[PDB]
Amino acid sequence: TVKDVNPHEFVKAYSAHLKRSGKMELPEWVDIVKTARFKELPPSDADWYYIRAASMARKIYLRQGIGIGGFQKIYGGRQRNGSRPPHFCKSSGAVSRNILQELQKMGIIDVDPKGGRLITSQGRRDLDQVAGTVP
Amino acid sequence: PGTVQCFGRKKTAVAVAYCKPGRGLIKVNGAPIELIRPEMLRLKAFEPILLAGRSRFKDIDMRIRVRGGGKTSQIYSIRQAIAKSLVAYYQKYVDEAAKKEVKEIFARYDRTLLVADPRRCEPKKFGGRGARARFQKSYR
Amino acid sequence: VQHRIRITLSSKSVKNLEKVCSDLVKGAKEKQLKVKGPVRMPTKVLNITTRKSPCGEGTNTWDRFEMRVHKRVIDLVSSPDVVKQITSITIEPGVEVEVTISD
Amino acid sequence: PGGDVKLFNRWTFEDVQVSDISLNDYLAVTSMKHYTFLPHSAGRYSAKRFRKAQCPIIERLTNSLMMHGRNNGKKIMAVRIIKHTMEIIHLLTDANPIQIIVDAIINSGPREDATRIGSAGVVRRQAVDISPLRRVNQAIYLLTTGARESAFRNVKTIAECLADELINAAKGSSNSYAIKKKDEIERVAKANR
Amino acid sequence: DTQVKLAVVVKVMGRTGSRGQVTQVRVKFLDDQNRLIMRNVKGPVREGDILTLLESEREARRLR
Amino acid sequence: ESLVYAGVMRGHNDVVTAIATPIDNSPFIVSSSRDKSLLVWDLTNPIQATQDSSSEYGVPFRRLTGHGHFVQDVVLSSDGQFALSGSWDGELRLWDLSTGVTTRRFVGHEKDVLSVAFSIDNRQIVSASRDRTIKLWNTLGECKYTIGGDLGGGEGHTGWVSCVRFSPNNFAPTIVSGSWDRSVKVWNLTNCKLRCTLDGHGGYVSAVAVSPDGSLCASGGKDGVTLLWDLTEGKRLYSLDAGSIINSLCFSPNRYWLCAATQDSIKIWDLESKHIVQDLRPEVPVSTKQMLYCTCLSWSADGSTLYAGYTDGTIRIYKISG
Amino acid sequence: SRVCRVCGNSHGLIRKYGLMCCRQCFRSNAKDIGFIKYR
RNA sequence: UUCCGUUAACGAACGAGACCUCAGCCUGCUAACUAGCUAUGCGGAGCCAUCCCUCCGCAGCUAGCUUCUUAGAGGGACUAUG
Ligand SMILES: [Mg+2]
Ligand SMILES: [Mg+2]
Ligand SMILES: [Zn+2]
Repeated sequence: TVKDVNPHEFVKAYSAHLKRSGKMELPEWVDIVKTARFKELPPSDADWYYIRAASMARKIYLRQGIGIGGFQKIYGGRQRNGSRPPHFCKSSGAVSRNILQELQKMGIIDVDPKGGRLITSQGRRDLDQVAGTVP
Repeated sequence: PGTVQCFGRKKTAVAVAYCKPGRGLIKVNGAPIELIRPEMLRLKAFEPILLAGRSRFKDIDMRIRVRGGGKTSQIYSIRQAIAKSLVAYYQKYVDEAAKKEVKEIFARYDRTLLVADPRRCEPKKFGGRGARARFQKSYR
Repeated sequence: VQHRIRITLSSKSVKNLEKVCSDLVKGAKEKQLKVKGPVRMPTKVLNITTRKSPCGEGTNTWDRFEMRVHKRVIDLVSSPDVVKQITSITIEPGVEVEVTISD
Repeated sequence: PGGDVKLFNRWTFEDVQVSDISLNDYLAVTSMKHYTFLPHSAGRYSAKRFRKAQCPIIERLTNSLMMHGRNNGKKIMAVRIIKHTMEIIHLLTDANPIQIIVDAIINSGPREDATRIGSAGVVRRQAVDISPLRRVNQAIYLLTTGARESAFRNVKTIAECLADELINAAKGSSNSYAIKKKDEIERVAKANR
Repeated sequence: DTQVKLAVVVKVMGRTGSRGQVTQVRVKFLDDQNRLIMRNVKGPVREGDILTLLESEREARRLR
Repeated sequence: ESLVYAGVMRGHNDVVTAIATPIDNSPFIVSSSRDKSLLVWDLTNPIQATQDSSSEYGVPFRRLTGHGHFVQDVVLSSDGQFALSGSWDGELRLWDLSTGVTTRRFVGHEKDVLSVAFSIDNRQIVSASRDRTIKLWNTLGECKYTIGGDLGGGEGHTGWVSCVRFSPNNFAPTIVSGSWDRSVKVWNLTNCKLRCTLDGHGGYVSAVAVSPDGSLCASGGKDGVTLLWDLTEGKRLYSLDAGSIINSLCFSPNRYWLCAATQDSIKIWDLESKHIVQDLRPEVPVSTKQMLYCTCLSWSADGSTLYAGYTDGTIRIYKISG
Repeated sequence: SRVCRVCGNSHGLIRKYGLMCCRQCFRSNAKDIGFIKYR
């Protein structure tokens, strides 16, 4: 299944799935937002939203009940403060919330009582289907 | 009846290998051992399997849960997990002489597939930022 | 008639705590009660590092002060009166006895 | 020579010939105890004198790559560097790159040096011999420093700079940093013989 | 011309130099296993090392 | 004719402290050591006359690891597989040699334990200890009696007990205990009282023996002088002289022989003639410091082979001629 | 607006764990409070 | 200034050492639903698809459970053996 495929080629395969599998909405700020306070430029690849989606539905598929203030820590990283020492900074909550809301508006994941987000039965199904098709 | 559950330890990382009598399966945290993913230190996790041979594992499944430490320390802990788990399996279920065999192949290559490193991170002492280093001294 | 009684003990000294902790367990072993204990919880070390000098001259030398606090738990099934009969023996100084009723 | 364990599962440790009997005991490639898949063994050397004569030469060379502070502790990068160096070396010489490395180490070791000793009452520098272990030590030092100094402020990758350094030192050609430094140390030593 | 000769440290004698960085050893010539002479070596050395000599004639003196 | 040499097996890292052999499941020898393991050897009886008479008498089969300290003495179940072992951790353990797992555990000896022994019905278990007490156990590993204490408490010794064995007569079960207080006692399983005190040696005792027919009571120990006694009522028949220290003692199962390990070689007397007729030396005479003693011995069920376990984890096997 | 409970001084105050003592009064009374110098 | 020994000194007191804390070993002991592992059940998802196989979820009068975690009692090293 998903743990038998390398997580790089799998995310490439899934992020190609959501592309040619129907569609989802895409905000009217996707081309301008940096995805993190500490980032320097927006994501280099124009097809990053889908990557960020395919990489992100694998998080809920291997875990259970992850909020947004946990995804911000997931995709946060090192922030360099110029002449002061660098520290750890969290990414932006707007993209994190929006991709989950879209996965809801496709039925891959759903919000969870007791808080958090959980993979759906059908969302589990297509992830293992696509996993079956990765070299 | 074959089942043993043997651990391996490094700086702070610990791995634990649970064994069943299955077919060939080796999985660390649910993923195939083929995919432990600092890949430069990938032949290190495979060191025991090529040291014994896949054939010596034709009738066991290994579920290895690893935790703590860092990437290299977890790889070395897993190494020790395969090695000591195989030694214990041949100890308790196969034979006392053919575990001596595998022990000698494992311990001629490297003595720390079976014995863990007692090395730990030395504490820090005031007057410098480090165990041994001190603040730079100025006279004038 | 049988509840779930949890008795929690805290101390700064290991031995004075463990004497009382064994005494309670054995006093509840004579009554053929279900004693699920003692459960040991991670020692809490309260640490304060302070400069030895009062005036800030010389080599800067520090002393690290520490209080170790130990947390034991004993589990019982009884009525609160039988346990109050048991937890009424002579208690060494420094030991906290804080019996409650779990859900 | 029944030894089927190979570096990175590619390079056979059989058929590596050390010509210098002088350092043959201080290069660890010839015996079966010294064959390895990988040059990253968390070995507890340095604990005793002459222990690191047992450390595999490929590991010693890799250990000498992680230098100048911004590279301290970065061993996985150095192992990847050595991997690519070796692929390039066999993609140039079509020969076993362990032999090329060992020939370069042998060829890049000075055999004389000049230091200030006190004779009969007065100090001044005389020439002295170099022990085999310090010969190997200095050989690796020179090759690695040469490669690192080539790679600085250059579009050439440190792997390729290292590969060129090792092939040139294995040839013995007086164009690598290692050979020129070896010969200059030995000339300063001869001058004060 | 000179030819590099090959010798074996048969016993190690001591540590000379101002700062003790040089050892004094007695070497034995492998082709002529009768010529044993004193030399100074820089770097760690034990009994049994093989020393390469650019010239053979130079012979050290006690506590040099 | 005499005893002869076949080979030596090496399966224990530290000094072998006991061997036990079965009567009904014959080719299964078990030996204990200071290594907390408890090895069991399998016997196809190979002598590989291909490599300078390649030295191995057999191939190790199974280690019963699990004791927390040196294993001092072991014995086997008289009817099946079970084994019982005592160790320095103050415990007794019952092992099952068909699976390699422990099955029972005798907790309660307040200090170190030095000797174990089974019984005829296997319901009567004895443990001797550095506690300075003996304790009897059932097959369930629970208590029924404990003989010991000082003079007021009872007749227990004052030094440590060092060895205990049964009397193999079925109408009079007893137990004989040798002690570091330089005293042997005989007890009874009927009342856990003492029949007699067999006041012998001048140094500490480390060995006691009971005849296979339960008639006479060989005991050895410190001085090098072995004393044979009367099982019926406590009478010193005669004295034998070995010279050095004594650790292990045994009787041949049917032939009238007494064997001893005496720190310079194994000395076999005769009881047909109270005089030595066989000395057994280690094969390899290397000039290292004082050579391996033999620390323990045992005969087979048929007396066809005697086993000696020494201080280097080496066990050398001795056959008979014809 | 935050003083030593023992001397009413304003500098080097230890508010950790609720002590509210200055770094010198805490040293003078550390053993009485129960703070042991182990290492 | 540790000891052997020598010896107009003999016998002692501090300091060093011993000692205490932490880290290192223990499939041995005591346990643990505020730590978990194992098996079994139900739930999902894959699939020669019906079971089996793999990966997760969940609940307990599952443990002849305490290896991993926690913290107590001890054991272990003494230069012991060459
Ligand atoms: Mg930085
Ligand atoms: Mg460059
Ligand atoms: Zn104050």
